[PDB]
Amino acid sequence: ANVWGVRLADSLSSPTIETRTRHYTLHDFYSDLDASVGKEPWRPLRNQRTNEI
Amino acid sequence: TLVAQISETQYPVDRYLDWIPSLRASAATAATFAEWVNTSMKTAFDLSDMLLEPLLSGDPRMTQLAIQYQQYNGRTFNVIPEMPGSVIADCVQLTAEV
Amino acid sequence: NRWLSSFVSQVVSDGINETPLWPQERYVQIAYDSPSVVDGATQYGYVRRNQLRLGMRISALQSLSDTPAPVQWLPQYTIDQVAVDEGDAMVSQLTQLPLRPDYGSIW
Amino acid sequence: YVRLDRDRVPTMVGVTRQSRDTITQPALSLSTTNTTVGVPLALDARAIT
Amino acid sequence: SFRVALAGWLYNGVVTTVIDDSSYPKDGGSVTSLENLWDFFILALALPLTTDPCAPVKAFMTLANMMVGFETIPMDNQIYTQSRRASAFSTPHTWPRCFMNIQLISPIDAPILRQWAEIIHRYWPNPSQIRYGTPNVFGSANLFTPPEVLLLPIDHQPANVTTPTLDFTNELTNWRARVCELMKNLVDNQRYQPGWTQSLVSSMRGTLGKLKLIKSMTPMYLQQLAPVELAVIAPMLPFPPFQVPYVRLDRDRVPTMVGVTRQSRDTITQPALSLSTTNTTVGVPLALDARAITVALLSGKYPPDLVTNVWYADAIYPMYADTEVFSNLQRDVITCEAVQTLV
Amino acid sequence: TTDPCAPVKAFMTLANMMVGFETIPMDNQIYTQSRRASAFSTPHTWPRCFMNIQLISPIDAPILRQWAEIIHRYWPNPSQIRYGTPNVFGSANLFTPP
Amino acid sequence: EVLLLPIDHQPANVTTPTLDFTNELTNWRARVCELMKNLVDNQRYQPGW
Amino acid sequence: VALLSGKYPPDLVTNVWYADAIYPMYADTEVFSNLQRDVITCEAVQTLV
Amino acid sequence: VAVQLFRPLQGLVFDTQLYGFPGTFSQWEQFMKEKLRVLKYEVLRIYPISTYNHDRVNVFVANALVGAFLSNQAFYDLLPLLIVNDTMISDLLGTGAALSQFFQSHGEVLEVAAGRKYLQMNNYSNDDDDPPLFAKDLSDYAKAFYSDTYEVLDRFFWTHDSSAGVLVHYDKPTNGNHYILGTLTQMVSAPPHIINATDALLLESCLEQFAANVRARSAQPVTRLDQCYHLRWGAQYVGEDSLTYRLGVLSLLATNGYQLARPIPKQLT
Amino acid sequence: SSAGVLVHYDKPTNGNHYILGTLTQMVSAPPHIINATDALLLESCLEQFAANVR
Amino acid sequence: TVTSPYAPSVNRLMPYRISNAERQISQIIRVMNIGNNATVIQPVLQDIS
Amino acid sequence: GSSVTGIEIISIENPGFSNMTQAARVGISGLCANVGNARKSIAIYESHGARVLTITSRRSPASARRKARLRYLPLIDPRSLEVQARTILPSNPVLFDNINGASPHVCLTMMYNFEVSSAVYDGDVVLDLGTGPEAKILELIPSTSPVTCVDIRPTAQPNGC
Ligand SMILES: Nc1nc2c(ncn2[C@@H]2O[C@H](COP(=O)(O)OP(=O)(O)OP(=O)(O)O)[C@@H](O)[C@H]2O)c(=O)[nH]1
Ligand SMILES: Nc1nc2c(ncn2[C@@H]2O[C@H](COP(=O)(O)OP(=O)(O)OP(=O)(O)O)[C@@H](O)[C@H]2O)c(=O)[nH]1
Ligand SMILES: C[S@@+](CC[C@H](N)C(=O)[O-])C[C@H]1O[C@@H](n2cnc3c(N)ncnc32)[C@H](O)[C@@H]1O
Repeated sequence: ANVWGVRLADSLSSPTIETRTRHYTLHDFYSDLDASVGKEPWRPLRNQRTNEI
Repeated sequence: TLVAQISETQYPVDRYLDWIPSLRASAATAATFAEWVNTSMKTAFDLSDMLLEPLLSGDPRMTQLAIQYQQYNGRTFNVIPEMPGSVIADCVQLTAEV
Repeated sequence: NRWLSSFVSQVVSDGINETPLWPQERYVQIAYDSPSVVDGATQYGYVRRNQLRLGMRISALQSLSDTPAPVQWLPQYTIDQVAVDEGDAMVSQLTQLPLRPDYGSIW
Repeated sequence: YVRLDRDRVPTMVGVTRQSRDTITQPALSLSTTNTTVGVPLALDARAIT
Repeated sequence: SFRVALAGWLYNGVVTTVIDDSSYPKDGGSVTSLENLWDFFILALALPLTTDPCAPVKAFMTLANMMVGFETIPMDNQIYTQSRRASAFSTPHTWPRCFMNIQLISPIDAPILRQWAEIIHRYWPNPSQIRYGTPNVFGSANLFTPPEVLLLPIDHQPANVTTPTLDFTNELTNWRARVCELMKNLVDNQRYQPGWTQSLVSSMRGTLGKLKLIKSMTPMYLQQLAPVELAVIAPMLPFPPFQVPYVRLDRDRVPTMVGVTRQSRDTITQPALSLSTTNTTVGVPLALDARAITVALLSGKYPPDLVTNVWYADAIYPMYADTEVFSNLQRDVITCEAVQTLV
Repeated sequence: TTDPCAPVKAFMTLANMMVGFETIPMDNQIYTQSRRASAFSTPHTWPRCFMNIQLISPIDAPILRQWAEIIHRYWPNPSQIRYGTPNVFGSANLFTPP
Repeated sequence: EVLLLPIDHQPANVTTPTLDFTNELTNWRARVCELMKNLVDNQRYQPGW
Repeated sequence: VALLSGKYPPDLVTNVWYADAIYPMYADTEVFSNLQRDVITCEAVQTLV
Repeated sequence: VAVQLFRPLQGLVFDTQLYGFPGTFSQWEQFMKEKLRVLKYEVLRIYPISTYNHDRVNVFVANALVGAFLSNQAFYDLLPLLIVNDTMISDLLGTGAALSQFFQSHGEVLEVAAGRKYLQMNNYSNDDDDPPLFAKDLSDYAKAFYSDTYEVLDRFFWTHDSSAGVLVHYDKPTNGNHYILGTLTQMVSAPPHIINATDALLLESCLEQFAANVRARSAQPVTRLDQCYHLRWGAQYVGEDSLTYRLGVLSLLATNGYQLARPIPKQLT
Repeated sequence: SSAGVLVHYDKPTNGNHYILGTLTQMVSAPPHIINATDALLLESCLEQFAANVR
Repeated sequence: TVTSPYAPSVNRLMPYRISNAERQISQIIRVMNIGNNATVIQPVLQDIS
Repeated sequence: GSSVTGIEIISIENPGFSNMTQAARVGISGLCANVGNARKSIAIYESHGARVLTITSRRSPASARRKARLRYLPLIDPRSLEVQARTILPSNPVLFDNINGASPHVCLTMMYNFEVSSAVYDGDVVLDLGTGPEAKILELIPSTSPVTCVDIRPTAQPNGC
């Protein structure tokens, strides 16, 4: 183990695969700009007790 | 450079005029000698306002120079500037060596 | 917010860094046996310090489940031994006896 | 200029001009052989506003 | 005042030199007053030079009185209060138990006050002694000290002029540095000066730094050359030195009375105490000037061509040329024979 | 203004202005909530209840809480301009880059 | 060695006094002011207001 | 009016204030002679009785 | 209509307006639960639990601390006194902190101001069915003088006015040996009578002991063998046919073990 | 660069770059107040700890 | 703060200490005088004021 | 802890993943020796910004009679507790926790145990046939008699001490 608050000892892991970058095109810009029901450019965060945005 | 010839300083200067007698200097002698050096270096170069007075109101035998400030949590930053050479002191040491 | 506050309160506390890793500025160094492969996918900024090791194995965190009530436990014994008075003093240090329990029902 | 870092608010600014007793090194003399500098000045809040 | 304080060291058992009553703050003082802070500074530097058996307690209780309302110490009885005048502590029975024992001053309640007490206990000057005269020819008129010893209320070292002015090994220089640092700590946070609308922390700091690193040769003088001059003057005085021990802080060994007896040792007679016993101090008190002593400690200087051998030879010649020891000896003969004949 | 303790004032100003309407726990009984605002010129004297926005109860001192949030989040930010030219001249600054 | 008083005494903690509201006389004044506050009622006590 | 209006001086410390104020009234020993007067009163009463 | 207070919050000596409690009970308890968490975080920040888990805490300081925090009265001066050492009374006698709202030493006799066993709500309006509060709901109804020996206490009360009667407890007092001295406040929620709180404390304890006598079972322990007070000094100021004298007699009877012929309810009115 | 400058080194958003945080502060964590150069670092740090476990 | 010497005295004599009975008898007689007058009472209160 | 029969619980701090020190191990071993193979329940939870587990159990005069035999208190192995990386919420302690009462099989076994304890005298060599992994007879007969017992399944009691 611990630095000032105890961290998991006895094991150690990390990711292995990384996705390749995707360039951003005008079609993508337009599709993001006309926010459809399935994929908006935002995402609501809500409280953990009242369960409201 | 001159005060280290007649006194004990912390700067590594060579000494040639040790075969000449001299008294066991004190604060008063050091301050006097420094005042004479100051007046000479004003008379040459033709100055009239405070060449070396800021350093003369202390003990010239151990003159250093630095600055610092201190944050609230005790952390400290200082600026100990480098001491560039002086052709006048070089020429004085050469003249003593001659 | 409460979780983040608790974590920050834990991190700014008293103690020492008990790991071999100390931060540099030239580059973020990676242990010789760290499972991360990011230096294999990056061209600049990473270095594998060969002469520092981390003796811990590699495996993801395996977390058990939570339950709202205490569970029974069965002890199991080993060879080593100590003094009975020592054990009694230690249990007296660790105890919580002065409390009023719910009595229950005899019959 | 520290905005609201109470830990980083400065407290003194001092210049030294001589070593102390025997310590030859300015990095060791400067902590206890300095003089503090600085002067406060008053302004008019109504003129500024 | 400076010279008379320096000369009263030789007469500890007859005259006791106390700091003047006027030198203390007015109405006890207060830490919220710049004038009273400078009063305390001027006073704390003059006390170690007086042959008063309780200088440290007065130095402590000056700040203890100024600190009322902001810090507290434990008291002894239900009669006296922390705000009793420090100049009224003129006898060893008034020393606070919390002063004689540091650990009764809680650092969570009296930070500055315990720091000042700790400084008094650690860095107060140490008495010493130096040889003088010639006991093998001139005899020696010492009564309570050994035959060739001159007690001093400060430490002394061998004499050289080539020593750093800012030497914190010297006791007086160390004392000045410690007092300046404590006043600095006192004024740092403005925890004790609510009412200074402006911010005088930097100005106070700078002026205290100047007082600390002032270029004075008086401490060096008192350490090195003053004892030599006292020991050179002593064997030639008309009334030779009469001393009582200098106890630093050991309370139970503080002298409190000096009487003379004229009756034998195996008889009981009227308790006709001597006439010198009726003094609150050990001897006839005389008040000195804290302001003068402090300014003399701050501003000293030598000639810029001082040669010690030449100077002291030239000074010693005309005063030994006018000596009267050889007449005082015969006078002592006649006095002893007169006493024995009278008996 | 260049005063480092500028933010703690304009908080204790309103804290002084509203005494008897809202209260906050101060450090001691000398630098209380009724002490002047000009007297808080040092880092040592900033109130614990100002360095912690939590001790100002949201329903005990709501306006003081809002003013504390505003001071912490919308007080202006420092920046820099990069004057000068160190080629011919040098750089006389000590505790910043040239 | 006793002196009676018609009000509550309580020693002070500081020598630099500053205002505070916590005492029985200020509480008395507050009680009186609150009573007149809920006494002022143009219906049933002051018709012409 | 005395209750509603009241102010201390702008910068006062009570220890210094009372140490200045109380001092003149404790240098007059008119209180030590009243005791002798009480002695004589009781003596006269008992002698009469 | 009211609330009874226990160990942590039992030091609410100040006036009721300083605290600014809500009106309803649910709002009150939610308010106080959300404030005690802040107090807990502060106390934990100064004292780590792991290093300070199994050591005595000073009850005076604890009560005074919650009381000062709830009223915003600079509770920090109380924090370094929370952990006891060598006594729970001598620590406060030897401390030099400037805190006289809560207690003040008198040379081996600590004086603390008792406060608010009970607490009143808005819908409590002096009703014939409301529970009696016995004057322990307002700020200052009595003072407690704690010491180490009853001899020292008795000598203290030579130069102290004990005319409202001084009450001792003798059985197992809260925080060590002590006398109680009631002020001259009065209880009003009992219309035909008005008692000056030195009769109120005595009446409360007396009825509690009569209740405890009837429910004894010889196998069910109680927290205290007697609850009565036994007025100690001021009896010279209260003679025959006074409520204080009659309550003293009744408390003596209840201590010796008498019982009331009429059943006393479980929740008084 | 006195508020600390932060790099990323892995796959930054729009090419190579450093980050320099101003002196603003986060308030919605009452016992503490962080000057956003600790805030960015804390956020990324907790995100990486989350990613390690999954 | 008053001060007293600390040394062998010369046997002074200053008779001042008296008994509570004498103090009480003098107080009773003095009240027997002053009560019912008020023209010697009000000046006392104004002096104390 | 004064009454011969009663409850007893302890609390030790286990931060995350770690090998518990010698002190906590000795404390748990002492509690086990004091309890004497009664039911023991554990709970793990964060209390006041620390993570701590508690061990609850009751003692008994049979437990005391067992504890009077062993010279050195054995030490458990802490693996089964170190492996716990979970959260087990507590509950209020109760003296007579069993709310449904013992079962008839338990009652018959206790009749048998009482008969054995009454039959055996002090300082007598005994030998039980098929005791079980837990030598319950160690709590029945007096603490000053050799008790060499046999069973086809390997025991679970200490060795030595
Ligand atoms: N502020 C001060 N309140 C005291 C301390 N503990 C108890 N109280 C008061 O102490 C007084 C004496 O308590 P006891 O002698 O035990 O009598 P009591 O019947 O227990 O009083 P209650 O507990 O209120 O019913 C009471 O009037 C309490 O209100 C507290 O820790 N600090
Ligand atoms: N205005 C500017 N915002 C940048 C550009 N794209 C990303 N943002 C900012 O670029 C900064 C650096 O992004 P990264 O280095 O990739 O780090 P990051 O974790 O991805 O930042 P986030 O995506 O906000 O979580 C962030 O603080 C973003 O808010 C945008 O196209 N223009
Ligand atoms: C469930 S136990 C009950 C023991 C009980 N506590 C007693 O000793 O009175 C029954 C035990 O009898 C033993 N017994 C049954 N057949 C076994 C035989 N073939 N070998 C030795 N053990 C015998 C078993 O080992 C088993 O542990």
